[PDB]
Amino acid sequence: SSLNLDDHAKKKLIKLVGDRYCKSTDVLTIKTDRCPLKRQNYDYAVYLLTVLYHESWKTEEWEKKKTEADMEE
Amino acid sequence: KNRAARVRVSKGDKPVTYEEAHAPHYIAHRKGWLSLHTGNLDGEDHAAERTVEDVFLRKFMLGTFPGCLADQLVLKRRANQLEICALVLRQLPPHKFYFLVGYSETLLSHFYKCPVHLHLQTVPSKVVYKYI
Amino acid sequence: LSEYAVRMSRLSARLFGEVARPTDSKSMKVVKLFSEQPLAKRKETYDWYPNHNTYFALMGTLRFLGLYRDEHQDFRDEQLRLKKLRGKGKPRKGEGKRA
Amino acid sequence: VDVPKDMTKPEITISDEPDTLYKRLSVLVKGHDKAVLDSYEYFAVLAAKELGISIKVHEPPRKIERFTLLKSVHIFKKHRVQYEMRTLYRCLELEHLTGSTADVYLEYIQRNLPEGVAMEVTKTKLEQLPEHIRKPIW
Amino acid sequence: KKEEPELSDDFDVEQYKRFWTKK
Amino acid sequence: YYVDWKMLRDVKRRKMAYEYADERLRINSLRKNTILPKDLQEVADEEIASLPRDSCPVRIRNRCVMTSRPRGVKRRWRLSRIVFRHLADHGQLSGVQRAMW
Ligand SMILES: [Mg+2]
Ligand SMILES: [Mg+2]
Ligand SMILES: [Mg+2]
Repeated sequence: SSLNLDDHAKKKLIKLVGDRYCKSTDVLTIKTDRCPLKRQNYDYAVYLLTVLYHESWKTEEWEKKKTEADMEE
Repeated sequence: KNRAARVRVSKGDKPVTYEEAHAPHYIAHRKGWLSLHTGNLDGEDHAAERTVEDVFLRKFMLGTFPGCLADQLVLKRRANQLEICALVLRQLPPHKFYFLVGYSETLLSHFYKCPVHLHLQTVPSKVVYKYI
Repeated sequence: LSEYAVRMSRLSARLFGEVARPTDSKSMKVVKLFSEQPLAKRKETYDWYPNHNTYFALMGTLRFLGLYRDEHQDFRDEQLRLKKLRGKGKPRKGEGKRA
Repeated sequence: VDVPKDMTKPEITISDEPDTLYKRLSVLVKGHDKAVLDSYEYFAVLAAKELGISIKVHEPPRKIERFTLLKSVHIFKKHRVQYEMRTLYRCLELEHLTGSTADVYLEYIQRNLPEGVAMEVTKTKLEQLPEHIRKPIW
Repeated sequence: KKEEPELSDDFDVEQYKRFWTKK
Repeated sequence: YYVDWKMLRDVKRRKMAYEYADERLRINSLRKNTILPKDLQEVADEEIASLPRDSCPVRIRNRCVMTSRPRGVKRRWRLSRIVFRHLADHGQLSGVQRAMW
């Protein structure tokens, strides 16, 4: 709720991140373990957050092929 | 009949210290553990390395101080430092005690790659808890 | 399962770093082989045994230097001396049954 | 009467880097004996109150590990001797703790840790949005 | 029988090279 | 000296496995994947079997580090069941007590 997601961008982000988003508390949890160090994981964790936001705003051409059974509402 | 770490009754002429006078089922009831470390906790690793190091000290301290050792050692591990508490009889001259203290501290520290503390308490004879 | 869901499943996999193209159940093991540490290289495996050679040799040298006194080794030497006195010792090489 | 006059010489260089703010700091001490943890909690609470931290202390439920071994060294499999390892827990939560105050409190706590216990710290550091997210980029 | 290995998928890793370096 | 000849053999076996651990992993990756051609996988099987016998993870045997008992060994302490009781009954292991409930 503290970000600048649009109506379309927010819906795509939920469909993109999967189960990491809680629908009740509206909190997004990202857990990273691959980097050996905590500083590398911290830099990787923030990298995921920024790339997931810059991608939810790219309305690609194939996105118009939405099915009526895939609508959340 | 159970025989684990017990001293059998033989008239009333054999002295027994506090540690040896209690059966093993009394652990955590009347007597504590001779060694304390993190390895045997719930979600902690590195428990086998501590055990083998503990056994070596039981054999090194017993051999470094022949005859003058009173009873079992007490090993405490805090941070990365190792504290060894011992009870030693009044057998060797104080010059030899400080030699062995200096020898033990340096040798173990360069062997386990960790600082070692060696604290000694001197008693005139073995402490008797029952019989005698 | 629709074409829209396929793109989203692949697009999410691309960002988080998983495999994008479809992969067989058996073909995912090669990912697991490199993802985890092999069994032969775990510290629990190759460092399982304490180095008894250093433990035995060190206390052997300290015994001869008078800094460590081992009762058990003294027991063997004392009994070994008695066997020699009684006339029953270990013969040299090539002396067992060839004579 | 004779005392060493002014035997204190620490330095605290105040740099220009902004300090790190921790939303909440959690300390979970685990040990085998309750009495040590009971005394350790009192030491931690007393030190925390003096520094002005407003901490809360709660006791998580304990868990017990059990396993069974054979009794004799040959046959006799109908007689067993069991053993048990008990790990008792204690959690101390810290709220609204700055980075500078966090460093001294933890190191003072860690150095006085008894030999029979260990602890885990869960620090919830808070910070603003990343530059890319904050600065408008489509 | 079927064959369609060239799925119409588009994604460039180099697009996000900027955020990759620094915030 | 290790406590027994069997223990000495295990040390050699573990040492050999460590040297060829990475080389085996690379070759074994080809075999366990079905996307490579079957001709290449058959050649890989020849090479992986040409490695020395002792360099096999399955041949590693878990014994006790004190008495080298081939079985009855707890994996956590790497000790035989008899030795574990000997140390635990004297109170020489922290946090280990006789179970009563
Ligand atoms: Mg033998
Ligand atoms: Mg097969
Ligand atoms: Mg096997």
